[PDB]
Amino acid sequence: HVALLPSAGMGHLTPFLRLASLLLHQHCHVTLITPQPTVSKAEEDLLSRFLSAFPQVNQLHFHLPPPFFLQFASIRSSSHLLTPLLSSLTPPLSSFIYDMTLISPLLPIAESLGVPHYILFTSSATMFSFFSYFPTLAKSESFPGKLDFVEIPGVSVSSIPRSSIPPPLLVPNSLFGKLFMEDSPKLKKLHGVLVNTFEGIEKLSLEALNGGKVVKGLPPVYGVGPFVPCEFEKVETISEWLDEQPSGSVVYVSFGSRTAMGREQLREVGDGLVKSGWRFLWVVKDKDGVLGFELVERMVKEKKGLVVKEWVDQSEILGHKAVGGFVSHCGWNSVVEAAWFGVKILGWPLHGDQKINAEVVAKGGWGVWKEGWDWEGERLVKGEEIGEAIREVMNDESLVMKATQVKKDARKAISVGGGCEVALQKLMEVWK
Ligand SMILES: O=c1ccn([C@@H]2O[C@H](COP(=O)(O)OP(=O)(O)O[C@H]3O[C@H](CO)[C@H](O)[C@H](O)[C@H]3O)[C@@H](O)[C@H]2O)c(=O)[nH]1
Repeated sequence: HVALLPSAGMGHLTPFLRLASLLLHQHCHVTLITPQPTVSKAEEDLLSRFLSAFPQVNQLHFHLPPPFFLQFASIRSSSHLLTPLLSSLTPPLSSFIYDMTLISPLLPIAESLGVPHYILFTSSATMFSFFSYFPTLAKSESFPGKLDFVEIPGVSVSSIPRSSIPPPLLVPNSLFGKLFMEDSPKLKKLHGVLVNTFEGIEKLSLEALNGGKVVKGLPPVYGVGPFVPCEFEKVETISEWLDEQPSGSVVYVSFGSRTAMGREQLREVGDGLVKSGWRFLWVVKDKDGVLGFELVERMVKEKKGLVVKEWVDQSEILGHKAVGGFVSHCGWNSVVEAAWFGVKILGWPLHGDQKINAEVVAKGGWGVWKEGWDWEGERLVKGEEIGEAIREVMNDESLVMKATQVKKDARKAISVGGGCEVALQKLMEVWK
């Protein structure tokens, strides 16, 4: 009997439910905690579509008193409502896995239940190393004054520069600065950490965390990745356009679930897509007259472009043989999915941990990103730079060779060898 509690956003719910599908395939009784009302429609649509495919799971409504960052505040202030709900739960609980963003409000609740509690870090293991090493950084407070690099002993990245550090972590009066210094020291009071990653992309980061060379006192981390896409996530004009395209010729473009860019940069993106000369599938989120008539015509005249304003199935598009590239913000959910389908990534990091995640795939030899593009809103990337980066990555056949090997290691990390199978079964015996 396992208890799950994800945070808000599709970036947190998609990996959590993929973990539940793995636990259910290992024959578990999963009790999913659902903080209602849920934020986005795509979340509650993914829920009932997941609940329908698995009627055996026990959904537990977490009712909060009276958006993504707003539900953040109501849960951590009302986390004491869960320990009466989880104590009178039959069958008796055997474990509890929640999101890392909720490690502080749920640790007292988890310790009071007396069950082995864990966290599911939805980002990379390398970012988890930066998250764990951050309290050590702030105490040697030549920071952020003289700090030029962040050298974590033995991680998969060579050296994390100052440019790749999340900007709010360099400001002393920010939320994430306080959140990092408050959440990270509580990792030691845990039984373990699940991370959606496998040995084929973060071998050195996984071994450095378990080897005790990142920070002293960490619990064992478990690479239960890759979280392969499931069928309950699928809710058909897009697939019919990709079918009539040469394989490995479509450029998939997506920046996650929010895409909070500006109207200035969006014009250059679409302009850069047509200046590259490759057929593309652009996915944009508004939350409209931005596209140029000279570009809208060329998108239709050249028979190359697709632009959509809808929650597409990224797994099908990455799984389609026509898609050979991926312009990604390098959200770890998109990265692991891109690794599973062997689609080389063009890195365009925007906020937070996306510069570090982009270097993880860059060191792996199956991804290329430009340090000079910087964070979102810092400057304007011209369409020529975007057209050149796409031309550079698409012409680069060395990436698909490494991307293929990353696909092989991904398919090998779920089955007989399977660091996921090893980690999951190692957790089952502990939960006895
Ligand atoms: O049109 C779309 C857009 C997204 N997705 C899916 O929704 C998820 C999006 O997750 P990403 O990590 O790609 O994007 P987010 O912006 O949600 O990611 C954020 O939250 C993640 C979870 O914490 C990571 O931390 C990440 O670094 C951070 O940017 C993936 O399953 C992706 O395939 C779709 O199916 N269709």
